[PDB]
Amino acid sequence: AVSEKAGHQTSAESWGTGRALARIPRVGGGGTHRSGQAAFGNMCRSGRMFAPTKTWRKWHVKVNQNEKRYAISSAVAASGVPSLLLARGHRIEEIPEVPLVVDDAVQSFQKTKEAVALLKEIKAYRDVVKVANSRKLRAGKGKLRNRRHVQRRGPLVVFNEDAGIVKAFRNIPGVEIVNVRRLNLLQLAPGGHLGRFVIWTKSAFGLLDSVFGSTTEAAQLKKNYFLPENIISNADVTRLINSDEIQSIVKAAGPSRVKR
Amino acid sequence: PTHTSKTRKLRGHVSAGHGRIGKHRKHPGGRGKAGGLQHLRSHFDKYHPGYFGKVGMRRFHLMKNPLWRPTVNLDRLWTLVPNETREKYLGKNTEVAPVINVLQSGYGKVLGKGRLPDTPVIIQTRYVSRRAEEKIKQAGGVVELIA
Amino acid sequence: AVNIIKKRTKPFKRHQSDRFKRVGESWRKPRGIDSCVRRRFRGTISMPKIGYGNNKKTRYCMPNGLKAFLVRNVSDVELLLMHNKTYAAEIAGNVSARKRVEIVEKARALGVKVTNAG
Amino acid sequence: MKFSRDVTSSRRKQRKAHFGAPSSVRRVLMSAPLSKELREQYKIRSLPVRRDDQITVIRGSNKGREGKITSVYRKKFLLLIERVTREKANGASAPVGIDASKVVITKLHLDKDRKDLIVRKGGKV
Amino acid sequence: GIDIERHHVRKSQRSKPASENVYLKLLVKLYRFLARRTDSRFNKAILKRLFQSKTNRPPISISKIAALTSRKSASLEGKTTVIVGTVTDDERLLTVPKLSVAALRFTKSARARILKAGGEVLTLDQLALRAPTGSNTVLLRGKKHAREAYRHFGFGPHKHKAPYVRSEGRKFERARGRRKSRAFKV
Amino acid sequence: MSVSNDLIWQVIRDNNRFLVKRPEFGGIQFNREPVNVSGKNAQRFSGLCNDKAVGVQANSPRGVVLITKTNPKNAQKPAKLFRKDVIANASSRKTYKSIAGRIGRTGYRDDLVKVSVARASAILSSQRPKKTVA
Amino acid sequence: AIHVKGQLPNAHFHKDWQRYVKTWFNQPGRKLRRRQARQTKAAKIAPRPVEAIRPAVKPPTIRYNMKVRAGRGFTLEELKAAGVSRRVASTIGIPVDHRRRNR
RNA sequence: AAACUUUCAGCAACGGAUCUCUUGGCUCUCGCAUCGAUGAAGAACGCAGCGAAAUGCGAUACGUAAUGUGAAUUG
RNA sequence: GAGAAGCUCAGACGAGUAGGCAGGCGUGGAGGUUUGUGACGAAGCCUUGGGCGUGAGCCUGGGUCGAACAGCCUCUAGUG
RNA sequence: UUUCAAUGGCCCGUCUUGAAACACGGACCAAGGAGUCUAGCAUCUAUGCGAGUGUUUGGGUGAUGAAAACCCAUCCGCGAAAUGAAAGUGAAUGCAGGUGGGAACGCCCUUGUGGCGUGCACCAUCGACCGACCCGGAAUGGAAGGGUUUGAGU
RNA sequence: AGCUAAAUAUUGGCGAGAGACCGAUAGCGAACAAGUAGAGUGAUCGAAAGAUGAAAAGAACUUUGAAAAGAGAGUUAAAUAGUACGUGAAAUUGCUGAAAGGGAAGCAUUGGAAAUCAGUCUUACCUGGGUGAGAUCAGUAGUGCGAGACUAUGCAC
Repeated sequence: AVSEKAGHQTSAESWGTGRALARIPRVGGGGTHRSGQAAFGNMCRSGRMFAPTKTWRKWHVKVNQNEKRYAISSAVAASGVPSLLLARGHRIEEIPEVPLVVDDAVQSFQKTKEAVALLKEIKAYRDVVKVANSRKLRAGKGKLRNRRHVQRRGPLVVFNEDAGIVKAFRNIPGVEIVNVRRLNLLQLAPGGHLGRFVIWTKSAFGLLDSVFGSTTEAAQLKKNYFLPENIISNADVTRLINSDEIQSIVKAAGPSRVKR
Repeated sequence: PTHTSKTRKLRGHVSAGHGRIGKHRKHPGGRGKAGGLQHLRSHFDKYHPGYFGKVGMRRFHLMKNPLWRPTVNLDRLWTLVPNETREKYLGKNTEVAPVINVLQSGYGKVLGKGRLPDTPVIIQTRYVSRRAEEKIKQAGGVVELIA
Repeated sequence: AVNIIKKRTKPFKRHQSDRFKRVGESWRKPRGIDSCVRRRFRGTISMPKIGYGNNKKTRYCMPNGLKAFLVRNVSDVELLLMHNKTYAAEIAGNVSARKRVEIVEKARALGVKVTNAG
Repeated sequence: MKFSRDVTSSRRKQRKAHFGAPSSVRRVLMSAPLSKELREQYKIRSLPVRRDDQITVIRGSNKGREGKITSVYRKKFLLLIERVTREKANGASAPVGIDASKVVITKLHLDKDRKDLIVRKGGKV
Repeated sequence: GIDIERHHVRKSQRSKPASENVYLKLLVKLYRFLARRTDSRFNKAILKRLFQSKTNRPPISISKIAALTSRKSASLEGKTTVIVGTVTDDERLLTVPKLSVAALRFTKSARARILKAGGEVLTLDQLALRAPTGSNTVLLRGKKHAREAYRHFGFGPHKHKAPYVRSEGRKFERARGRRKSRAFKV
Repeated sequence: MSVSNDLIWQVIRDNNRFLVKRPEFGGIQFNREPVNVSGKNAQRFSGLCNDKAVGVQANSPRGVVLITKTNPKNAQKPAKLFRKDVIANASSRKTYKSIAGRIGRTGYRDDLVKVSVARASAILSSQRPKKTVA
Repeated sequence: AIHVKGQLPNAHFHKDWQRYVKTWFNQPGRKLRRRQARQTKAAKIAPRPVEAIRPAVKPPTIRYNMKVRAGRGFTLEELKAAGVSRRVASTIGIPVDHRRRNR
């Protein structure tokens, strides 16, 4: 917000009509450039801006807890679709399996070299290379406000126990490490786009069932929470349309194009 | 947000949607809701009848705690017991009848609306309507008053 | 791409932009209460209208029947491999001399016409 | 990534501290790496510069120029080196300043204070 | 010049749902095909109701479904009930009958009670597969004017509608203009 | 387990890495994904959606490489989902026959045969030597 | 003037309300400060419990007389029945409430 | 036919817009509680080799004692 | 196949102040993405050259210039 | 692109029934320049849940680094009952009623702008139930019987 | 009659960490020797003003001129960076070039004259014809049980 006194710290009153001057208030006195100049107007130099910004503007937005859990669950489900990861730009062409689950010994890693070696062995290091190559200086005035550099997002490591995995993986550019119990939507769908490359540990993957529960069972770590139900049982509309149950009752197919 | 506001589309139009004749001057009919009896009477009498005047007694220092008495109907009495209690007693034939404490459920009076099953049930409440008590007796249950 | 006809080649200059230097050439609709351009009096300038729209088939097409697709690197030229007969390559003005030569050689290999070549 | 609460990553604050540091701080700021032989001998990577220190320029147009540090202009963050000058219009030799990070020390001006600093850093004798 | 009055020119019906739900669009695509390739008005009705807004698709309860299909002169014994909207639960119905219900979505309590009672819950694509033309199907709707706004709509002199009141009780629009003892009664 | 291809197309029709869309010429769109052969953004041509998809790429120093999606049982195995066949330095007719046989005659994608042959011809014509005029 | 649908306006903003606008931007900071304060107290008074034992009382009025909540301190009669002196109850962390009586 | 007037373009002027920066401002959060008759805040006059404004200082005057760093200040 | 937000066929119609609605052009900043552009020259500026769009505007050739800047999907406003 | 010739072309904005006006502002150019934010209300739309709904008054993982994200309990707000000034009372005769139109569906007649059967939504209408009022009314209570009525009710 | 911590406030002062804030007519009045210059008897009022260059390497020396300066030179990646210094718009102005002009000019439609710009057309698949040379092709044979596709080994010369 701008200063409360900004544009008001001057003494100026309108000179009225008959002076062949606009009725905007003007600074009194003499002997300086500021004397006789207009003030207090949003159109005046060194005046007060129109509708000065206030601190009590609504900065925070409330979301229903059920909607937040719906979005997080959708993001987790989207992370398990290989085509969505490629759509979001993750270099996961040569990774072995989606979802990617690694042994619990990764949670005990102590060195960035070990973390890099694991990524290269599971073919997840191409995302790291992409982030490193994409690092560039920010376009615009954000570089003047502690936002000089911009880069892409790499893999999201999800762990259950922290025995050194966080410190081993944190220095790798693009890699974000989070506990399974506090999954963040900002990391699961960065920029609002689904399909984040996620690498799970065995314990975190095993605890996913208790974290989210199911449609019929309640989550152990979320009281009275059930997974959302979809409005369509099978989203393969093309298969449903071309199935025998429908094609046997439809009328004549008609002409897809008619001559003039 | 700002980018989808009507102001962005009104840019370039001199009057900004407020007309060339009447314009957008300051308050031309007064401030707030003043004038409801003289020049806003046509709006007040047709959209907010009963606005002006006095009706009823005054009660100095009203406290709503002694007046607290939420009401529940008969067709929701069996919804106040747990599911296991319903499976044990509803529709069955037992030597004892389930007790439903409406006060513990958060109600002050039991009202008679809807129907009740023929299984007997004990209803504990501070107040009960005559029709509610009659239907409970018809269903075989009893009403014992509590404090 | 064939028999391209332009309904109008004039750029629809703004009213009184010739009279005053502060008035830009970009078209603005006159909204004056006594404006003669808005009322379309005989002898005044014409206003842009939906009736001036060109044929959909020949719209956005250069006189050679192609459409100038902007290319900033080699990969943008590879995007035009299949669409050789409809899209031409327009090298971006901020592309350096080295990358411009690479773009030209790739477009020549792919058979893609280049508008700003040379 | 920085994690301490007493560390600032603000570009404005970092630039203000660097360009406003006093002479004592600027002495530490103007530091030069030691040569391969000096590093392997004293077990120290870098050391603040000092007058009469033998250095050779690594970067810039004056590459391969060896000489002793004639003066340490801490106000301008420059090192003035012997025989590293440019001719003027009138023929005078105007010295050319080199950043302390652009040179490598080949021989230290070893005094009692310098030896104490080396042992403090963890250097052998 | 042609002297033609333009009154019914632009149709006031939705040709596409306002929602951006991808699964809803998939359902719309399926029933666009069904309406085009079948001569059944049921498919057209479902497609039209798929475009409707939340207020135009009021919820229905399993008690309401049970009441409508258990009428004496109904013969809707085993027919499937279809509603383009949400099916809510009614706890006032202690015992749930066996019902076959197809709907856009089901409340967790309503779906559990239907399954426990022995019924089945189907989505619209499942309903399309089972009954491609809507044969032996009871198509239902929720009460459109059951929302709060219709208590106030049409307010005026001698209309007996609910006014927009900040609070409820005396001193709140219960004076001159509402009773004979104070000037007049509406 | 199978996530719907229609669902995937709905998610990625307007927002994915391989789409190059521009407002020029009324909003043109191009598809650059390796396993698409048409080069246009469509559900029938998007290999990220279709279980059975084909694609033609240039091969160093000559020839083409045909990329085909394997059995849908490898959907969750991206390392086993894509099969690449590097066609050797054969004549144009041999390349067309090999592509047509491996794409259409096997029942894989009988509609993409013409597109695959045309793309292979364009790649070969691009790879031909340049008769520079001085 | 008033010409639109809805209830009549009742905004109480005829004073200089913008001078006394209270923002909650320090809410997470206040939460952290209170958490650190109680952690400091717990470490200082260890191994004594962080909170003293409180009696169970019935809230007044018919709206809340069916519930049980925590009271301020035990009455003198309760301490006498339990064999605890009022001068020693405070030492061993038992609050004393002289105003409350056991009816 | 020149001169003169008007338009455009290329150079050369007047002027300081645009673009990029910023030891600055504004806003938020966190932490702390310490002026004075043992003379406060403020004012005036002076102090450096070359010092008028700023910082610092008070005839012990860009300052003394003590402590730490360790070869400069710099025109 | 033809961004089913798609393809195809056919008919009628087209003035507009105050005012209403929809779809788009342009600006600063934020998230995502583009082995995105760039000291072998980014932004900006000039132009007696070229191209596209009915239009808001956009792309490009040439000259100057010297350090950052842009396309697409969203977010946002001290946005024309 | 410049210029020539033919024809047409009044100076923009504003108030106004009416401006080219002998009505007002405007010598020129660059930069700045005016429906914003907040507490509410009303309609519409989207999302989640749904007779329930709202995690952010507060507490914890939390120290590491955590103004974020995540988790957690009791109150409470709105809604689930209205009516009367109030003391108070407080919503099923029935398939939660009948009638007419009425979506969809099923069965026939034969091609109809066809009949039969139920009948969602909505409207109109005849009733039934709750509160208030006016009655009779067989110390305290108003149970049954009513009504030309009245309520923002079932 | 009286005392008493904590949870509470904090547009002042001090220290610290930040920002979807402003980028020099903006942001505090003040990014710079700013409550300064300056005005008023006084209470008070109160500005304008950032950027050479990496480094002054800030133009030695000769010549003309009284001098200021100019011209040769010299430094630099750049003097289209010379301190009147990052780039350098418009209003306005000088020179040159083009055009027009009988008491306005400017604009629109159409064409003439002059000036300027666009085509690589006939490229590309394919084939007719000549010669050279070539590890060689149809049908096949062996190496997943029927049909079909492809790769590889050989025959077919």
